[PDB]
Amino acid sequence: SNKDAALLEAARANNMQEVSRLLSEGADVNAKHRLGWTALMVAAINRNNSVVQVLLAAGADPNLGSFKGCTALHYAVLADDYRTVKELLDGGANPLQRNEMGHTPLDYAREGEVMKLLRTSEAKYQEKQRKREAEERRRFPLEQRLKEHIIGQESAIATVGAAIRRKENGWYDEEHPLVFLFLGSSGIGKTELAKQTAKYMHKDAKKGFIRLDMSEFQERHEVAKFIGSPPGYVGHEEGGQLTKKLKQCPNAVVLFDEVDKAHPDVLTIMLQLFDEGRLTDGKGKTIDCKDAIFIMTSNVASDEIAQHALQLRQEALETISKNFKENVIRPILKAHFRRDEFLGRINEIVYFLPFCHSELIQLVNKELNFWAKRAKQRHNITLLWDREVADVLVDGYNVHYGARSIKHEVERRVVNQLAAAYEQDLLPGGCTLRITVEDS
Amino acid sequence: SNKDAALLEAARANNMQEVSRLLSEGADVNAKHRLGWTALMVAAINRNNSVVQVLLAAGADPNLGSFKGCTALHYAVLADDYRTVKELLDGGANPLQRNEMGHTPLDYAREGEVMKLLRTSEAKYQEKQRKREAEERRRFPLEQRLKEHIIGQESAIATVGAAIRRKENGWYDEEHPLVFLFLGSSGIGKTELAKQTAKYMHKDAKKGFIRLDMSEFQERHEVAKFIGSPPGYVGHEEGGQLTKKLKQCPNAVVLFDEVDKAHPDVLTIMLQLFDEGRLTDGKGKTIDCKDAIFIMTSNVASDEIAQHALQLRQEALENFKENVIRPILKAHFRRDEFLGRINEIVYFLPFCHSELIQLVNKELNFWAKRAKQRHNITLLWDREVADVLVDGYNVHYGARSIKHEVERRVVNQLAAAYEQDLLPGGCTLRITV
Amino acid sequence: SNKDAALLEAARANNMQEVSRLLSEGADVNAKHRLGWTALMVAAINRNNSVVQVLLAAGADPNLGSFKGCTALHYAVLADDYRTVKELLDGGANPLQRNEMGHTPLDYAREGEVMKLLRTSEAKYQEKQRKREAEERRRFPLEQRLKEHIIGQESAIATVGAAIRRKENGWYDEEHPLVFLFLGSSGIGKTELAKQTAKYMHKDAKKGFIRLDMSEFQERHEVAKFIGSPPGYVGHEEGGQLTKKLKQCPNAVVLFDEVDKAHPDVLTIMLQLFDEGRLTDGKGKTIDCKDAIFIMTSNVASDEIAQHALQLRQEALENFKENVIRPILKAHFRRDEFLGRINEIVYFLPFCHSELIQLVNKELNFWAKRAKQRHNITLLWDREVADVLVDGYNVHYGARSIKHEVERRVVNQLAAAYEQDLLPGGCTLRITV
Ligand SMILES: Nc1ncnc2c1ncn2[C@@H]1O[C@H](COP(=O)(O)OP(=O)(O)OP(O)(O)=S)[C@@H](O)[C@H]1O
Ligand SMILES: Nc1ncnc2c1ncn2[C@@H]1O[C@H](COP(=O)(O)OP(=O)(O)O)[C@@H](O)[C@H]1O
Ligand SMILES: [Mg+2]
Repeated sequence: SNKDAALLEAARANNMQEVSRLLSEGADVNAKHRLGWTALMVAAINRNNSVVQVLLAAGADPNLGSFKGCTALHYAVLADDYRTVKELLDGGANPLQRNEMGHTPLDYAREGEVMKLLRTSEAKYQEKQRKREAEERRRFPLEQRLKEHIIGQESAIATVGAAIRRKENGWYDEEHPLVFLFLGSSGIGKTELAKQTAKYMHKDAKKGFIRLDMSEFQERHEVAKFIGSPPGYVGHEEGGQLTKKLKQCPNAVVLFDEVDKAHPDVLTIMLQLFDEGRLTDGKGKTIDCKDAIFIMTSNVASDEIAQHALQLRQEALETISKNFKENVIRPILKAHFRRDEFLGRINEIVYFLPFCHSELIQLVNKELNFWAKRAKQRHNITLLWDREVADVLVDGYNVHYGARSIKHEVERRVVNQLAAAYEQDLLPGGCTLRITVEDS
Repeated sequence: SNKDAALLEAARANNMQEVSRLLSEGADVNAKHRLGWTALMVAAINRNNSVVQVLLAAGADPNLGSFKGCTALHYAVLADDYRTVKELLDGGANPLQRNEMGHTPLDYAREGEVMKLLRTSEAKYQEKQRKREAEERRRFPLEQRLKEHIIGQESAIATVGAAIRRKENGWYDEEHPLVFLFLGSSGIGKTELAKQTAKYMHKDAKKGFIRLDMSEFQERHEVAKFIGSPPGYVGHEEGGQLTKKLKQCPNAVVLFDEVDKAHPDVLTIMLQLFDEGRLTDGKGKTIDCKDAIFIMTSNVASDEIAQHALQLRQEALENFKENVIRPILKAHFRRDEFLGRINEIVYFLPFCHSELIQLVNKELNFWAKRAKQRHNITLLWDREVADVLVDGYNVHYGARSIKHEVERRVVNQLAAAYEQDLLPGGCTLRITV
Repeated sequence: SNKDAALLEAARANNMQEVSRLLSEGADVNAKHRLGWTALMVAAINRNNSVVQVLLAAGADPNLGSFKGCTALHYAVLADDYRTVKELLDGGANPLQRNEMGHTPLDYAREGEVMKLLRTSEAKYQEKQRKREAEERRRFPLEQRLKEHIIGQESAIATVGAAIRRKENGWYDEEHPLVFLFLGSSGIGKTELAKQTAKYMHKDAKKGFIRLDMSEFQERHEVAKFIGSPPGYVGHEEGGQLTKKLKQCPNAVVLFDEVDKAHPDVLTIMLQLFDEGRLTDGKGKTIDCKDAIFIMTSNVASDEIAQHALQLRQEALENFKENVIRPILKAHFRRDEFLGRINEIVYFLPFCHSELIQLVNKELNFWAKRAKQRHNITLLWDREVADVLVDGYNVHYGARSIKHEVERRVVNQLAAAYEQDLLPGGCTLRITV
């Protein structure tokens, strides 16, 4: 504890020797004084450029929070010393950091070298971040990330990626959220695509992905879950759940899984959300989510979508459907979703088509790779197969389930055999299996 | 208040006599000083090994939470004293516990004895966890207990054991919960089998088993009873039966009795739950049930199984390609989702004569061993009277029916004799009726 | 604190004047010193027999808890003063109570009169226990006990007595809760039998009785009353109506006064009462009901007995047990859970002419003795007046009909006569109609 006080006193007195001795002895570089200032901070206010430099080289943090709450950069600007401001900025100081009073390094000092340094640091940071992010996106676009997991559905991936890129590059109106409606048969990756998109946007934030299941909303009064009860009713003080989640992460990705299962008057609450990204809870607080992304998944027109997809498979063949027939898909949606204004607010309608033979083979290969890696990681068993296995597994495909049919087929026909053999201790650790078309 | 302050001062001053006197008087061992540290904490920072020893022996907690938020172990490490750290760890201190600033004892530990001791404690905890897992794996197979407590239903026992073992050994996507559909006549061990399974996995916890009878869930408004009402509606505070119980034990075993009677909108929530393993209560709290086990029971095809009896009376009385059960079930549900998601289908067969006499022998043995008027024990039941008790065939009502049968002409006579003081020392049950 | 310290010092020094002054001033007789010894304790260890006497006369407790945890009896016995030990025991001190170290006063006692006195007190306690056991044994036959205050319903009384004996004698599924369903019209002794049973079984005052009207329990009141509004719910009435009383008497006789009016939610939560009991309280407490007695009642089956009268006319007076198995009850209350778990069903028969006239006679006797100027009571033609009263036979809602008959045809006439000053003494009755 004495080391921190000694370092603070040395920094206040501009004692280079004492500051260096304390730092080399393990003294807290960001030591805090009882008055609320640190060694780097009091060095900054006292125009101790050398002390500030040595403290920064020792690991001083200039962004740590009357001048109460003013950081090291704030005090450097207060002294109107440009050398200290430049050194702190080179050390990672934020030129726009704020104190308890809200003052910033860009306000304390008069126009001059300090302002120039702060502005240049801010501009260079912003430009570097912009260029780096753009280059990263170019190098590894969203489409490749989705293709890592999603198989087929090229049109849907292209549409979603185009919309997302248009949003990220700033070429989007901020007055209206972006809304998607995923349509297609069951078990073809709609909610999977939504999950992948949410992960891409908010990879390191669970709060960034808000999931709803509209099976849990199959009656009119279920709207009270979204915004909570009005004043004087049970649960009022709680407030809306969806409103809470949106307030936590305004730019999150909201997924209304199986929206078709909602009562139609539950969708009415979505009008303001989809138009202006505005929603009011039971307490009257209004949530602004203009930059959020809304995804709705349903299979309302599944049969018609499959029939259309046959168009590609109806070709004389001597892949991409124009799908102007959406004019006759609209009546189905209107019949289910009874309000035209609801559909009008949807930016894009994404159609997922049934898998082709090659896509089915790819799915089977994906499943067998997953199982092989699981076996290697768990029991250290190598697992291998040929075309005959993929084709035999595909032959058991069911249209009504898609990827789920493939999963069940692989599990039943192959995984059961691996489990039975393992339980019989016929699989020594490190051994290799070929599935030599093990059938019938 | 004076006792706590005196204990804190004595611990800070390494005064064994004062600390011992305060502990004997009844001073709080975990007393907290106004500066944020306890007596154990200050004894630790001051390298008061003996004070730490006496405090821990009296019940001091070293895991209680600049050095703000530092625990007793944190303070001992900060003092770089091996003795205090060792004593606190022996008292249950966690070497990886984080203070309010996110610094663990390992972080504060300088390389040397303290670091090695903290790593040794961490290794001890990890090895204890690994040994617990190894014992859990190596313990008796579930099928053993099933056979111990279940009579007959060998096919069901084998299927359930195989499924559970496969799940345990991997070989099963953990992203989706196991879903079982139990078919067959009622009162033949379905619920007993589920309880035993719940016993295998949660022998030490009753909460591991949950029941719902879908005779409660036959109309649209009963969906709100399943997962809670919306906020501002009747019963919102209750939050629904299913979620209220699952939130206590996500990896429990859930038994849905007579899913046939479930209203379609309830069938929709169950299928959603099975597919995802994810459910929201009415209060907005979400529950993850990926590793849970869901068991559905019904008698939709009980008659077909009983009459066909493709194993009972035909192959084994303890694949048959019972291909009619699939269309029978399809006729009763949304076959696309309902039957697609089911992981396994388990058949229960009616009891046989051998199973019935085994059950009667087990009931008579339960009555005989529990004879608290001990000296009348060895009231031995010969053989043929147990066969006559089986001859009161009540399989329609299930095993408990046979239990009642036995109790009637096996317990009433014992109670009458005892009340009459007629039969000290016990007797053979011999022949009656 | 000053009064407590002064009283403790006076007791230590055997200062009778100071002790009396402090006691008269309101000083805590059981004042406890910071070292763990009270005024009575220090008076006892110092052989201050007079101080102990005056403290006990003032309400000192000699059972108040290394001598840590030692009672005043322990200290008096340690001092080896016969008078002090005798005085403390006279106040209720237990000669076998253990201190925090597990040492009883007998262990501290030295050979002499102290041994004899402590053993005499222990023998007194043992004799009290044996006397209670003998009284409970003499309570049998419980059928006579009930008949002392009940008329008719011999079959139900005998059934209840036999069940009680079986459970006591180990001839019952004691692991499972004990539950009766009582069936018949209203006002035919159901509540009267439940109350008499509670009065007899429980020592006195029916402290262990718990009766509730399930008609007030609905979806808006189920948890708020049955479980009792738990914390965080609308209302804080934890326990509410049932489990607030079960906290004291786990083996309560608990009456539910109409399951026909009980809500499905409360009938489901009542499923906890069976299996193991352990019904959840609003405070979270659960009571093992394996020993409890539950008495559900209903009038929905009231016709099953009254419409026949064979269960009454053909029960060895001059029909069969479960003539029809749960005729209406299974369809109404979901026998699978609610009634399947009920151990026994008790029928209640319509009152006979002899029973009705006996009720009339007892009520008339009560009114006669209830008279303040009993000299005017002659009860001439009391039997004939009862014959007239029974004309309004109880066939509507129970014995309350006969009570109203008596009130109308007797009490009003007597009140009118008294108002007319026609009741000087030695007054006969009057035969109306
Ligand atoms: N196109 C796909 N490519 C690779 N995996 C897929 C694909 N589609 C689905 N899957 C996988 O198969 C499962 C199906 O999940 P979903 O994506 O959610 O199905 P779904 O289309 O969204 O439709 P529902 O809700 O049954 S209507 C997931 O396990 C996916 O991981
Ligand atoms: N070995 C056994 N086999 C079958 N049932 C048993 C066995 N032991 C006890 N039982 C009884 O079987 C019942 C188990 O639940 P059960 O009634 O058979 O399922 P369900 O009612 O849904 O058809 C219990 O009442 C239990 O007492
Ligand atoms: Mg989906």
